[PDB]
Amino acid sequence: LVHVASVEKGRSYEDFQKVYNAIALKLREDDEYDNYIGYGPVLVRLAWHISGTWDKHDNTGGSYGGTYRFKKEFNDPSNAGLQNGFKFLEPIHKEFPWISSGDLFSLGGVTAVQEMQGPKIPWRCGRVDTPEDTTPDNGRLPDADKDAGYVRTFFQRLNMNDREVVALMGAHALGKTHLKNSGYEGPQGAANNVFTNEFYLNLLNEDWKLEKNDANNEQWDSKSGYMMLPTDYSLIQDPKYLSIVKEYANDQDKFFKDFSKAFEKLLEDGITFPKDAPSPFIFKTLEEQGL
Ligand code: HEM
Repeated sequence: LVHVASVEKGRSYEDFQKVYNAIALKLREDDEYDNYIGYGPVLVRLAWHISGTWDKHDNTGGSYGGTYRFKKEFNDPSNAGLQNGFKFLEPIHKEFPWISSGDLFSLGGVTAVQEMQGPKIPWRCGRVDTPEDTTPDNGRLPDADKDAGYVRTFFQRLNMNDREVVALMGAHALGKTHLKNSGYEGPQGAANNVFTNEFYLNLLNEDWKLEKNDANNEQWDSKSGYMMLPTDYSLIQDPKYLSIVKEYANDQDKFFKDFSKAFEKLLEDGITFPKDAPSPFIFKTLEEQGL
């Protein structure tokens, strides 16, 4: 399988910046969502879920085809709750119907991060919508009641090493779990929607307690009212993971750089970029545009 990146016919940077601006502006305006968390987190999660279905073995899945748009994918239990981000993007797509889905879902995650004050993530256009049959089967996304071994092994399928895994996980500082979606609940609330290295600090700083929740699942709850998934917690049980966690807890800049690189990578997995392809774009935030 070869997925070659094909620039939307006749569009340039400026055309892309506009879609970005539209998402951003809508993010600003719809701030009531999930009790004032906003849609940032869910968009980030959505961009990670359309991309984490990738299989470096056979090159199937990944962000390329925008297959989330189909029933199979769309109704994937691990995707429970992502429909809200989809609905959020829907009108934007309507406004800019020439953008591919894969491009849209992915751009939302980028805009979200940048608008939530995270680092700039270079982004590449060119994803192409594939047919319904290219939709990966369910079961490709990671479970949360596991440990480091599982995690390590899991991410390998996506070509991510240890530093990449830890950098990517710091996105867990955003939003929250919802009992109805995944069977986990918390923070005890409420929540975060600024991008920072907070995830690491919490993990190292709190006094976590293992407890079962209303869905009959275990989770690590802290006195401060926070929570961590077992898989989250696992980054401190593993010696290799732990030193990286510590590193990020100490240097937000380090964390931002690595996150940036890993995120782009995650979103570009499985795609082939012709030589003639335009470089990746770095979009300006609203604020940088004075909007
Ligand atoms: C071991 C790997 C992972 C597991 C098992 C995990 C699983 C989870 C779970 C169970 C949810 C909460 C869903 C809900 O109830 O709405 C969550 C939330 C979230 N995921 Fe992850 N995830 C992992 C990795 C990722 C990564 C790498 C990213 C992106 C960089 C990420 C981004 C987020 C965001 C931002 C939220 C909060 C969403 C919201 O507030 O609705 N997660 N993840």
